[PDB]
Amino acid sequence: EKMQAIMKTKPAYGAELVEVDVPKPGPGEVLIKVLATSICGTDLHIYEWNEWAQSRIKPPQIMGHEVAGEVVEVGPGVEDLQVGDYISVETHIVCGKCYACKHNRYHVCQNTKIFGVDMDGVFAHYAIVPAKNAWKNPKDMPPEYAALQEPLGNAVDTVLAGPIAGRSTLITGAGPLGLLGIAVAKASGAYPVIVSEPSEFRRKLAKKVGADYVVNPFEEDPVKFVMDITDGAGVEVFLEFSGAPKALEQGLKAVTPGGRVSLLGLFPREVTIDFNNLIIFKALEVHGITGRHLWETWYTVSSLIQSGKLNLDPIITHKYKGFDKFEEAFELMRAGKTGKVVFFPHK
Amino acid sequence: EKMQAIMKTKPAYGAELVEVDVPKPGPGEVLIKVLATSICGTDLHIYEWNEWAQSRIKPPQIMGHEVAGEVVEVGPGVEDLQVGDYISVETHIVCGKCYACKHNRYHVCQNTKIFGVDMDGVFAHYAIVPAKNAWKNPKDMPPEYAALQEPLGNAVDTVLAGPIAGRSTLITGAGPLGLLGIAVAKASGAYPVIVSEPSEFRRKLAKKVGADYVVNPFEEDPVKFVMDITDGAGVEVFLEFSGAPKALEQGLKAVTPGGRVSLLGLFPREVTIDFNNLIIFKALEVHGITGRHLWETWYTVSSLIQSGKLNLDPIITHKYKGFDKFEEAFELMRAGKTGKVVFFPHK
Amino acid sequence: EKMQAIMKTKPAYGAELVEVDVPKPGPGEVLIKVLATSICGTDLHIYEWNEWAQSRIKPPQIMGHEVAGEVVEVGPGVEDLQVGDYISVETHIVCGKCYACKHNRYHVCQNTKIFGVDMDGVFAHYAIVPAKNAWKNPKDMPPEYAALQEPLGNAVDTVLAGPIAGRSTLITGAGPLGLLGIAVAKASGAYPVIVSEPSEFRRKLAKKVGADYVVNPFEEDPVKFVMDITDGAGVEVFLEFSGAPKALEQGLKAVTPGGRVSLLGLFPREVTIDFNNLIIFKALEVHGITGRHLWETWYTVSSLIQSGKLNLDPIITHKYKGFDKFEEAFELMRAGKTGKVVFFPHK
Amino acid sequence: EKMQAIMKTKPAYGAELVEVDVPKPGPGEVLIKVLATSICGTDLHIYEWNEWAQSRIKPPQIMGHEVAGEVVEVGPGVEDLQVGDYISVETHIVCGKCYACKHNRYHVCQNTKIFGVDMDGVFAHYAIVPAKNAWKNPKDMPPEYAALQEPLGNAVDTVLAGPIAGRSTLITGAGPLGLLGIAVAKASGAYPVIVSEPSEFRRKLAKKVGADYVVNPFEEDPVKFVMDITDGAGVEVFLEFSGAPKALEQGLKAVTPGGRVSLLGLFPREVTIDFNNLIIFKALEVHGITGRHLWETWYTVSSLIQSGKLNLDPIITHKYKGFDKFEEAFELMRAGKTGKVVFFPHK
Ligand SMILES: NC(=O)c1ccc[n+]([C@@H]2O[C@@H](COP(=O)([O-])OP(=O)(O)OC[C@@H]3O[C@@H](n4cnc5c(N)ncnc54)[C@H](O)[C@@H]3O)[C@@H](O)[C@H]2O)c1
Ligand SMILES: NC(=O)c1ccc[n+]([C@@H]2O[C@@H](COP(=O)([O-])OP(=O)(O)OC[C@@H]3O[C@@H](n4cnc5c(N)ncnc54)[C@H](O)[C@@H]3O)[C@@H](O)[C@H]2O)c1
Ligand SMILES: NC(=O)c1ccc[n+]([C@@H]2O[C@@H](COP(=O)([O-])OP(=O)(O)OC[C@@H]3O[C@@H](n4cnc5c(N)ncnc54)[C@H](O)[C@@H]3O)[C@@H](O)[C@H]2O)c1
Ligand SMILES: NC(=O)c1ccc[n+]([C@@H]2O[C@@H](COP(=O)([O-])OP(=O)(O)OC[C@@H]3O[C@@H](n4cnc5c(N)ncnc54)[C@H](O)[C@@H]3O)[C@@H](O)[C@H]2O)c1
Repeated sequence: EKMQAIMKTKPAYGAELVEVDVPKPGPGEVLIKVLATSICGTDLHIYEWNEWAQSRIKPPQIMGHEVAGEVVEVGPGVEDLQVGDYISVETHIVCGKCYACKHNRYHVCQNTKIFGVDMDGVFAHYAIVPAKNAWKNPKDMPPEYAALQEPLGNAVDTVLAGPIAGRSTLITGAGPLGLLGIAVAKASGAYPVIVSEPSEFRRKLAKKVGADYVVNPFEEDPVKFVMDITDGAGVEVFLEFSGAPKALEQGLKAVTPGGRVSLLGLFPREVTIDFNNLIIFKALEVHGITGRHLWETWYTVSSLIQSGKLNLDPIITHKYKGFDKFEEAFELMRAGKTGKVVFFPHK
Repeated sequence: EKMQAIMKTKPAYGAELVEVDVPKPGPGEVLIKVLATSICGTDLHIYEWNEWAQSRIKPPQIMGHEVAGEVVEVGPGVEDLQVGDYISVETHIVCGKCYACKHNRYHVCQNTKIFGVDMDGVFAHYAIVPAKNAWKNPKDMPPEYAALQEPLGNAVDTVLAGPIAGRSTLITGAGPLGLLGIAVAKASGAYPVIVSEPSEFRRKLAKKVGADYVVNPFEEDPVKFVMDITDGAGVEVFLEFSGAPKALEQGLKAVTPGGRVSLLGLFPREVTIDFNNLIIFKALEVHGITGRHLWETWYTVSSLIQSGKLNLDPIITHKYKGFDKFEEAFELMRAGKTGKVVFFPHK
Repeated sequence: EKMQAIMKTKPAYGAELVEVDVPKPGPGEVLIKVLATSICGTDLHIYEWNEWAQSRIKPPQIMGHEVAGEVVEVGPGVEDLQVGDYISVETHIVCGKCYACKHNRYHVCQNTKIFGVDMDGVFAHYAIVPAKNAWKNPKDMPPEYAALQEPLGNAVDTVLAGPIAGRSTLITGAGPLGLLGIAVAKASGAYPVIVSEPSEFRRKLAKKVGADYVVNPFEEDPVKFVMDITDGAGVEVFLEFSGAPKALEQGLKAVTPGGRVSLLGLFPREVTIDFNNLIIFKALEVHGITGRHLWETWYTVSSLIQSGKLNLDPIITHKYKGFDKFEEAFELMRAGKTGKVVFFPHK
Repeated sequence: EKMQAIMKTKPAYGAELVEVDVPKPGPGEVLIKVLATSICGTDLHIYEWNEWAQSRIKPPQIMGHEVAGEVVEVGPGVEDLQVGDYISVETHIVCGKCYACKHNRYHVCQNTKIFGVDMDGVFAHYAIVPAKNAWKNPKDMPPEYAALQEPLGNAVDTVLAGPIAGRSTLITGAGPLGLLGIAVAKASGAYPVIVSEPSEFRRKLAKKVGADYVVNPFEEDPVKFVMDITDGAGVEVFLEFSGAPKALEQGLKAVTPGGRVSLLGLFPREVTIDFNNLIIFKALEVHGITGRHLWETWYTVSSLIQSGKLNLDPIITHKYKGFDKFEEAFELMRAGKTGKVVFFPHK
């Protein structure tokens, strides 16, 4: 029982396509056959071998964590999963019975392990998946969609931290999460969705996903752009995808008084904010968004995917049959050339 | 100066197309040219001269309330409106002074009279409109969509009484309003939208509009149909459009525990319910839905219309030029043969 | 080691103070020295050997489940509890592996065993507690307050299904749950709290607790009473503790439009309701209330106990040392002469 | 007809007690006898003639806004008010047909004038008041309380911008708004209320009002102090009253993940915040609080007052008959030596 695996072998940059033994699932574990698997930020940082990577991941370890996989074997004393179950994985392995956790706050909740970071991930033909992190998918759901579901739940928690149907919306940043964010907003009835993005490639993508207006902040004033569209009102809803200090300010200026803000992008530094003018006098409701509601956000994700109202096709810019072009995948990724990237391990 | 009006002349079934003077705008009023005007269930009641109408309306009066109009003249001291403004009207005239209106509850709060019930409506070439009740439309909005924007506030407040993106939803009743409800729900991300409708014409329109599943409750059980779709979980949102006492019971049985019910349809008699099992051990949140949120609800409808996502044309089944066929139009309604029916008075 | 239990020995009405072998904490279980233990309506139904009781309980079974107790021994696989932890039990053994639970609805979830119904209970010097069901108390919290926290959770979920601070409140029914319901209301700033209650013993107790107005719905119309105190506005919040079909109607009439209703009290029969006038046109929000939110509801009850703002002393009308006057307790309860009744087993 | 007024005569520190004519109410206006009026921080900046006041106020003008007053005469066309009516005023003479007010966001409306900022206030024996701005008091509400109802509105909207019963609360700032903040929060069932204040006079007035723990953020770390009381959990509600840049930060570290912050204190300058650690990974909901909800917030303050639960007497520290000592009043206030200060102009 041998398989191919994308492996962090040493401390250096990069990874290796390695042949390894298929793992045996132990108690509370299932082995799945990987049908589709995608690369996020974090896999990219492990690839790059950045400063965070080095203090966290001790090679050799299998990479990846966004899957659509089929259960093939089940470990001792797993009820609830069986062979043939089609699943996706939640990697935030949570508390259970902490303060935040007893209060059902599983997204802002502490501790135990990350899957794909602290143990082997899923860029392999087969992967061990702890049964308590498994999400069952509908059987007719394309594995390539199913595999977006974790980050798509970042975008659902962001888009829908409050109501959006019929709401003028500003999105800053059209990276992978921001593109999924726009997909979620439009399926939720947001109108106009206005996207502020510096990258011309990323705005092509924004416009494709279904954004109603895109503005280039480096090129034209994104606040003035929003006041042109909203005839002076500003946007009801501002969603922060980038982490760029300037785009916080700017969206904070373009939201309407009494409007609502979702903060997902992570900042490089402390930001300097005129609180009085931008939050207290505007009476904003500002939401900090991290992690995923267990399992409310997954129900929503599953079901907007199944509605066909998510325009996901543009976001998946690259699909790769097996793991042979792994290097090229990560490289086009590093170069800002990819929407989402999907490997199909069994072509 | 003269015009035609569809007019309740005597207390009996029917209406007369009559010739009448064009009213002059007093202070705080404006005069509008009626561009499109739509037929309501209250209008059908008045025409038919049922029990409620016989109590409420004193003949003679101009019928109608649902209006897309252009301002031709403006009373003394109207600052906010001018000649040329394309407006729709909120038929509920204000309170500011009542307990319910001081609380911002205009939907529930009562009466300084109603448009087309207590005063002259807008089945007429021109109509008077208090400035306070006027909502300005974007100039590219078809008047036939603008006209529906009142009963679309009703569908908005039913659909968005709570969150709906990604939520399985049961709609009972696909009359005009229920159809409006399916189209909002689909624009707001509901999935599946399951429709329960005994009329086959009405089921075909639900399907055209965008319902994911239609069921006839006279032909099979609408609850087991729900439970087959939601794997025995039930629907998370149940919207009551019919006012059939049996629909209420079946939807309440069909809602998931923790689920959400909005009630719009008005019942014919008091309804006998199993409180304990259908509402209390299910821990349901149940809202009665009446009127419109002045004006939050109108910003949402306006912008759902401009968004392109409301599938309204399959709902608009009958368009008339002028009023000469008004009898054919009410009688087609009565007979359950219409979606929404639009008069264009100036062709 | 020998203990006293209150035991349901046969079929028959009544119970038996027997002598028994202290049990053996097994896997996932702890054993606790019982400090305070209270009787609820289900203990009364097991004792009256009603119809529900015979189909549910196979004797002999130890009775009770409202407990304040100390861990004196810990079984295999326990980890989160240890000797000396002062705890209360949550009897609804839920399961984070259902649709309702995966959605964090532990109050309307499918249940395993109930503790005190399907297995032995707490009317006894020591008791097996499953350790997943245990809630730890601050150690200076009195055992007889702590005994009350399950039913104070019903009352919290009911009082606080919505905001209540500054809010006119109608409570119908001042049995124990409505007494606790009043205590919570007054600690949460509800004002005036009006209580409708036919028993004068119970209305006396409702004033002691802190109700601002009590009315006898038998001597006087409770609706016109509310319209009096609220100058015709109606109450803003109506909480249903009785389960009297007629109180449902009357509180539905006395609540203001836009008002909020919590349904707790269980009904003898289907109730016939005018939905149009009472629910739809008043635009009510109505909450079916059952069970308790794990573990939000416990946090608030604990904290509200610790505040000393719960006027709970008037509710606890009978305290008994050990189990010897046990028959008198049940009879006083059966005859409606108690608020809550608390045993101290080690006294 | 003559009276006295505390009047901003020239652009400099201070004010003159001057004799002026008694105003005549025109249409839409009411003339009141002023029974009690408190001093606001805004009036303090008009008095000092700080920077803000230099920009906005145009002397000569009567200062003051927080009023309890008795109608003595009604202008042409006032129907809801008559002589003898006991009223309080909302000094936000609101925006009109604007976006924020059309959504019902009156608290954050960007108009129209302000009472005793842009037109004569109420530090006089008589004052003209727009009828639409008038709130009716219960005849038995003492005037010193009715007069604190506007800044009690600030405190209510801040305390109760989400749920608070049973919620561990940190209040930073026990100045006049903060003291009302603590009194509202206790009447709401908040527990514990932990107060952070440098002034010792103020920490004692905090404790008198009903704070459960006070800390000096200059003697010991308030974060650490919050961590010991809440067993390391943090506070569940963080309410910012001071506008101290250091307090904003310490609050945000103090709040539990999933916690709620309400920001009301105005900052002296832009603030530098770790967004990633303090709002985003902690998944806070942050509400900027400004103005008052017209008129829910007034219903709420009225009824909490009338309820006896607001511990208002220790807050009112200085009570003055006529305006003769109006410089002692303002000077004690600057010095930080008052809770709230009331003038009784007709002593
Ligand atoms: N909140 C959390 O705990 C959490 C969880 C997951 C991801 N994230 C964050 O969201 C992620 C977004 O992921 P991604 O895949 O979209 O990263 P990304 O680099 O691919 O996208 C974010 C950026 O937005 C654009 N941008 C940069 N400056 C801008 C500006 N000044 N105005 C407008 N747009 C600007 C950039 O071109 C880039 O697209 C990262 O920001 C990460 O910081 C946060
Ligand atoms: N609640 C409010 O304040 C408010 C305001 C306006 C209108 N309404 C109500 O909602 C409105 C809907 O109006 P419309 O224009 O959609 O009405 P409609 O009368 O034309 O049709 C609704 C019905 O649904 C179907 N139906 C009948 N029995 C059914 C059953 N047992 N199960 C499922 N479906 C069934 C019928 O074919 C019919 O179409 C009316 O009921 C109006 O009374 C309520
Ligand atoms: N919702 C759930 O799943 C759930 C959970 C726990 C308890 N409960 C229910 O609520 C419980 C209350 O328990 P208790 O211990 O307070 O019950 P209880 O029988 O001891 O008291 C309720 C009764 O309310 C009063 N009442 C009767 N008719 C009335 C009327 N017409 N108007 C006003 N009051 C009237 C009676 O005097 C009596 O006080 C019971 O009603 C039980 O039915 C429901
Ligand atoms: N948000 C709105 O739109 C709005 C409207 C009006 C007033 N306000 C604000 O709330 C008010 C606060 O209440 P006030 O009227 O009592 O003013 P206040 O100055 O008396 O209280 C603020 C300060 O709190 C204390 N403080 C200072 N530094 C602190 C620190 N580092 N940590 C903890 N506490 C500290 C000081 O003793 C002083 O009381 C003012 O800040 C005003 O700016 C806001």
